[PDB]
Amino acid sequence: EVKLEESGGGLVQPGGSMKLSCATSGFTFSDAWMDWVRQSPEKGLEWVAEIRNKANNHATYYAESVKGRFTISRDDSKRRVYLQMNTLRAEDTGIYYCTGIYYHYPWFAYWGQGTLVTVS
Amino acid sequence: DVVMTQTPLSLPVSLGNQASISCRSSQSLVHSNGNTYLHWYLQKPGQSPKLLIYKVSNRFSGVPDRFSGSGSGTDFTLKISRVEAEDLGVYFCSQSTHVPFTFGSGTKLEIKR
Repeated sequence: EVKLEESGGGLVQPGGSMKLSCATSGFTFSDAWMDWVRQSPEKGLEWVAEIRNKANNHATYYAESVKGRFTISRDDSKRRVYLQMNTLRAEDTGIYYCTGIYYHYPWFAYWGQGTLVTVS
Repeated sequence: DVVMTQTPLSLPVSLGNQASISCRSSQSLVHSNGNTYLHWYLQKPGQSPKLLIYKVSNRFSGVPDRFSGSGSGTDFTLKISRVEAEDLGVYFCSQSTHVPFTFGSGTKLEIKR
């Protein structure tokens, strides 16, 4: 069974910072490209960040709107992925999901429950 | 990025009716491998989007045959036959042919009397 679970969401002040975590199991994490997607009340569902596997230099990619403020990272031995958010904006309010590329489907087939980030 | 649009935003029906959702992309969703990566998710209140139909027409685990997906290129349709209460929610189409993956704005399937 593929399992993903986000944590770390909450109420934060504009300009503030917040770190989200995602615990995973049930697929080969070393191969996986991992992702954060948010459901913002302004844009709806939108991809935020991607981190490639070790064999592709753990390379990171970001939506233009968060590039420079957000950092996506991974721990392969823990099989976790993280999103450090800095200089948070009203725009960033929303439900944050971790997902990625694994199992038999090369798209976001399995998502976590989502964690709510509210920028006051 | 590829823009995905759904018609309508809100889709009121009667229980037992057929409902059909339109999903259009700003770009062909045919990948270079010749396959089309247009998917549908269903989301219930307070929950995550759950994969419903993948690659136009394939039913995900546990999804009943009342759900049928069709279409090609830039124009796609989800047909929900004989709507039941368990089908209510917000349906999203999404493309994963092109990077970044993008999502339609959603369609709320709801009962009106």
